Amino acid sequence: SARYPKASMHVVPMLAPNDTAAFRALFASGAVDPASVVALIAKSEGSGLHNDHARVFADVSLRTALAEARGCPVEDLADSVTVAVSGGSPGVISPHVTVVTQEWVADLPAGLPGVGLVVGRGHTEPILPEDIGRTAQVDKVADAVAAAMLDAGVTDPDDVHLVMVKGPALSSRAVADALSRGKTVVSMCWSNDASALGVAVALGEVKRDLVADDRIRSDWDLFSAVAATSSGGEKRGGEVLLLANSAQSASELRIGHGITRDMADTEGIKTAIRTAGVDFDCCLSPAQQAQVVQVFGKFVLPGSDVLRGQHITALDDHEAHHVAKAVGGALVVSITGQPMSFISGGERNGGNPVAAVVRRLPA
Amino acid sequence: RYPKASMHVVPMLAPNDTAAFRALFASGAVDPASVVALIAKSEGSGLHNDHARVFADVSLRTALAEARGCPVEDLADSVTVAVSGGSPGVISPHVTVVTQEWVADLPAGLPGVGLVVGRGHTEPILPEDIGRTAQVDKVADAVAAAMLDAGVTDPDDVHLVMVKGPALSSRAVADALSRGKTVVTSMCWSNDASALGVAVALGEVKRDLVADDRIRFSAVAATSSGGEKRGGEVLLLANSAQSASELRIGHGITRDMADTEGIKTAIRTAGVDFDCCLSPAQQAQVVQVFGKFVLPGSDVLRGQHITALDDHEAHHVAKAVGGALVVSITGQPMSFISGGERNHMGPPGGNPVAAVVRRLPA
Amino acid sequence: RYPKASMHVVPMLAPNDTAAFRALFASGAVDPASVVALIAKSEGSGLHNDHARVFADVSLRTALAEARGCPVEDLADSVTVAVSGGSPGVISPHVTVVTQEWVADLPAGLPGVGLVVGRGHTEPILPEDIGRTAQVDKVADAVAAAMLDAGVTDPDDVHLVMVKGPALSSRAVADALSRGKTVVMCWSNDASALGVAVALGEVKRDLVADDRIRSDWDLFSAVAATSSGGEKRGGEVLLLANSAQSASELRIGHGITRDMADTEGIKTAIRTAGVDFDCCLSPAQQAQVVQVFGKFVLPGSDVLRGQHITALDDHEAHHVAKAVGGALVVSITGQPMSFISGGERNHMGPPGGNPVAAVVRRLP
Amino acid sequence: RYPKASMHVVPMLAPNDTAAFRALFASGAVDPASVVALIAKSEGSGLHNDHARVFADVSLRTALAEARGCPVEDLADSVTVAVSGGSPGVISPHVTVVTQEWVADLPAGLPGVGLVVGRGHTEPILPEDIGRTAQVDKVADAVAAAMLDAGVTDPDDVHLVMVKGPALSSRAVADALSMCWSNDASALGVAVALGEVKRDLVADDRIRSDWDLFSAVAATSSGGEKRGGEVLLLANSAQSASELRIGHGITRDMADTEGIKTAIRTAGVDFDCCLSPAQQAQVVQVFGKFVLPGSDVLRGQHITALDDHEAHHVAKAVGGALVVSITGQPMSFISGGERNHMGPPGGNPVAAVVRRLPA
Repeated sequence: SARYPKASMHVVPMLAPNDTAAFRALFASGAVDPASVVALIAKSEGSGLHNDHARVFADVSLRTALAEARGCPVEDLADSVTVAVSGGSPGVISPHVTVVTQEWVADLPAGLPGVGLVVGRGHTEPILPEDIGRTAQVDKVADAVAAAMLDAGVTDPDDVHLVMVKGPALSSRAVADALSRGKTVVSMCWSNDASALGVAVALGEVKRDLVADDRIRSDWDLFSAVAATSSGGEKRGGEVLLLANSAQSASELRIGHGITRDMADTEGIKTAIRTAGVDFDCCLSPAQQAQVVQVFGKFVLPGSDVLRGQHITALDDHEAHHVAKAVGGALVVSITGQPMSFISGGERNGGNPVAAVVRRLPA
Repeated sequence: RYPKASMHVVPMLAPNDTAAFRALFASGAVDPASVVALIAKSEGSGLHNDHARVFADVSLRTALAEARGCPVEDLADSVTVAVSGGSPGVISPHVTVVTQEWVADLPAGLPGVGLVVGRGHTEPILPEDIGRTAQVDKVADAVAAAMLDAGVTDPDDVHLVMVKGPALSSRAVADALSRGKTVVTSMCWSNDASALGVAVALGEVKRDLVADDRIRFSAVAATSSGGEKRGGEVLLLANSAQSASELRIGHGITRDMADTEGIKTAIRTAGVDFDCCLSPAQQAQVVQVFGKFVLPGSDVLRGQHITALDDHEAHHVAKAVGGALVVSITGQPMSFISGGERNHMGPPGGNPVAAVVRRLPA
Repeated sequence: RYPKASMHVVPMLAPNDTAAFRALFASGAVDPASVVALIAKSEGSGLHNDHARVFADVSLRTALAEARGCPVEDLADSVTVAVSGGSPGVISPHVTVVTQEWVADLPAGLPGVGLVVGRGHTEPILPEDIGRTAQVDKVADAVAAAMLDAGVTDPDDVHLVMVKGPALSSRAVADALSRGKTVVMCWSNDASALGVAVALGEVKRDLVADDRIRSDWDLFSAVAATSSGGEKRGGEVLLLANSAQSASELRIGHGITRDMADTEGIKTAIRTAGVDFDCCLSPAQQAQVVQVFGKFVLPGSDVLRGQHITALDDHEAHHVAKAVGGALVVSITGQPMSFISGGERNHMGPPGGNPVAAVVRRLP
Repeated sequence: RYPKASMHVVPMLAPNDTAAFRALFASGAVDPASVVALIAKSEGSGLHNDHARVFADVSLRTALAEARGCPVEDLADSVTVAVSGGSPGVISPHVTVVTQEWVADLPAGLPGVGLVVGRGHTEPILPEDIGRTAQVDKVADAVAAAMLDAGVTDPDDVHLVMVKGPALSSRAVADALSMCWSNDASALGVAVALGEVKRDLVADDRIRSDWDLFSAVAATSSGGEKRGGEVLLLANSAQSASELRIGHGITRDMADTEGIKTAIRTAGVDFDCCLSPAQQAQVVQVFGKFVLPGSDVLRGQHITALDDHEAHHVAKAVGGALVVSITGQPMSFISGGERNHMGPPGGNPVAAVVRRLPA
């Protein structure tokens, strides 16, 4: 039966948002089966802001290339593949796409140590505009996260190391509708904040019970160590992509996580790499750097403008969003030596999630 | 007579916040008459028209003149004031106050070599000289003079050379036209000529190799330009066996945009014994880092395409990245991170970085 | 006694270029002791942390103090210094030097009404006051005081009210927390504009409450131009009006910019100030216009003449708004040294309408 | 045979919003086979790496090809697609759809002259040709060809010439080893072909330094690697069946509205200083190029427009505010922001297309 999952990740460069050359070659060479693709996680060149059309262009170009390789119309990929493009690739970040596959096999290969990577996906019930940034969004995301854990065959939340949530944002047209029906409305960071909390609820990090509309954009004590949330568009359907480990994984990869303690801290990144399975003290050898397949780091602006006792400009800077990612990228790439890293963030808030996927090889 | 150089790093919350700078003198901690340089990072764009940078300069000069009890004018040959604009990300704006006194006695038990400061001034650099061989020669002479002022003869003991030169203005280019002369094209012509001057003076580049057509390396030049002052200025940081200073300087070369080995080499050759990472005690031995993060020579990094040369905010991002690398090693946000110019100092895609670290008696 | 107000517009090549400013006094053209306001545009970002703006402020204060022969600290209550940062496109950085003296006799043959300046200061505005009803009341009182200082009783004769107020800092929040209080820039600005509206009888005071402050666009002042920052708990009001007993050789007028491409507000300002023209100004008429003070806040919607615009989404929206406002004003007056402020998000004029005021020559 | 050119201006809410564009064809209002140019403004930076601009190009081509029922590859010589990125302030992103049919009969009562469109292609422009005399010559030949395509012999009847050329990449340089230069060379090519600049005056040395050599009507851009230069030319002709006429003017400085007004006036609107609402609606489109000025002195005063880091964006913001303040129409083609051979020192070209109705 569809019994053991085998997830893989292939990281391929993009020279522009619409450069799918090396992405298409992955399928055309028979290296990867397009039907087994479950997620595309990408960095694009551009502003990274709410109206970054270059980000949308990469999304459209990647969907089109994948649909062509699968031989379907693009309109099919819509529920079957998570496509997550984070805009803004400053400094050392090389734009790319991480192609995530998963197949299920009937038998577990021999000699795979410890736990291994597994992917789960889930979808929310429709989130109405009067739900956005409020307790209904939290509950609905939490259910989709529970569903993604179930899809991955994972029951222990401690084995979940990264949860990507894509939700809807408000538009004047959605407001128009709540308004029609007699409803008030709250928008991107509300949605993002509600989603992260949903993750926390579903992973048992925050009791439910503690949730209410008035805690949502406020009580920083309530948090998920592993949520990475974004919003936009109008799709009332929330989407969850969940990366975990399981003892029964056939995958040749393992995931781990850490928490970036402040804006100059490398210990979160290192912890991610270490708990994913690389045994190292302070720095990675070249061989160990190459064990690291991908890093997914979310570099939200810090909660204060005080860093190691000193004033910094990171909250005042008009280019703050761009700088946060520039810094996060420099930190990750200085450790791993790999410019094609998933560095997202730059939203307003001091700890940030980072996850690392590393090779897990048979004995 | 023995030089004793010191450095005091103090924070600035804005370009005109000289509170903690003035306290240094008012507390008797530091003698304002011994100040030979102010090296500062200000908040702002870091571009050619960054008025916040000029504001810090003016505020720092005014505060120093007041502490010395002189008018601000009387300070203009005697102190190098170098403000680099643009303090993205982890860079905390600040001023490094550099002092030097000469003492009659060399304290006992100071290991190896020690920090020494030298300063120099060029003969006037005409607008037809900018970016051309004349600027090179004139900077080289000012660097030689700064070595002589520091009592240093060995160029291998020079670890950082800051040059401030003039840039073209429309009125300068009017003047050269007046006298029947062409101008070169501009801040970066000046900067490139200056770096080469440093190289010539340190024996890094033979002079016969210089001509206007080569002008677009020194491992240790950190050059900038602007204004109209025809007088070039040189600030030189070195070591000497006869230094009374409780500090030592070292340098390295940043190999590419993600490399930390240049920074680490700077710290290590300055005197900190470490393998890969610094302990907290060792991080606190590092008093200041002076890193220049010019954009790289190509858009290929570890075999992959990067956006750093195409980005409209490239100048700001270069410093953001450089700052992140330095501060991730030293834990000290008040670091001197300059740069963001387009890519003649350092090897190709290579950037200079210097570190000043404690040198304590036995 | 009869007020005599004047305005002299001088260029600045940088935020610390006070050359042409100092020449005004050194040439005997203007008496520095009679300066009551400096209204300036500086080069820079125009954002909350625009240090180039502060640099112009400090430079202008220092030059003025030196010309007066006082320490710079004396000019703190006696002169309004208002520097708006951000001079995109056709806007030439400059300082408008506003003077006022009072004379014992009213010259003959001055037509209609004439310019008068008034100033006021608020009682201290605590951080728990910012963006709330207390700020409104305190600004309103300072506006009433400025009218009284100008000798003006009719709000219809008031054509421009500049308010500078405090903004929140973490350190102010800390204080209000310390005393068991909550807190809440645009809040401050919105509360100030409403204060102006209250004091000019444009909005009845019963309509005011903390919940309306930033939400009910129906409450607005046609002539408020508000800003905030720093920590100075003292609000400041500079008020430009006319009066039948003015000895000034200038008159002020105002208009409302109807949308982002509209020139009729600017033209109405110029026309009601006294220039008689149908659609476009001759060169002689353009030179009658001494200064324009236009506030170009972002619009309330992204729909302009039935089409979508990017002005609310643009990361550079603040800068673009001023670029556009400046282009409109300068295309009419031909004078790049115009006071174009704004770029805040959209209580100041009607839905998305923007105030503009014009000062023009009024000759015997 | 008589040309009948038309223009339909439709909004875009995003670079990939082709909804109103597709409705034009689906409603039978416009025949997609008659489309000869798409001239568009997109939201984005307007800089060399503006991918949003490329996105609009791709989206528009794909929509048009779908409406024609061909593969997108077949539009590649038959339709000029020109997207200028950067839509600050009052500029509403949109596409001007330009059609042209040739008809057997010339309608009665069409006053004066009327709009006609011509197109041309250069021979391949090698990278060693870019910014040099070869690019000039090759562009000039393509402009002569576009005139011939439009049936126009009098350069005075040409009011707008858009040239798209290649820019350099490290990979093109590599080959020759075996942007503004390109734009400058192209403008000069236009000038040569329209008789505005004698060809003996051209040399690699004058290109981008002798400002005395200029075209009043060139609007040039570059990018990509396509060695093929493209020319789109808008003119009038006495034998036009078109219900439109084009005119042009020169913007004298950054705050000047007289160039815009001259464009509208010479295109056929009779007005003194300001347009009535009826007259504003006669103006179908304006194509204005707002290159940064040659100096930082404006009406005797210093401006920041050359020093500003956002200069390119601001120039268009200003140009757009001027155009829209006259016409009341946010969907206007405002390009530019390059550093300052499109027009006199300090001067910028602007063209206007206005209604020309039967008697």
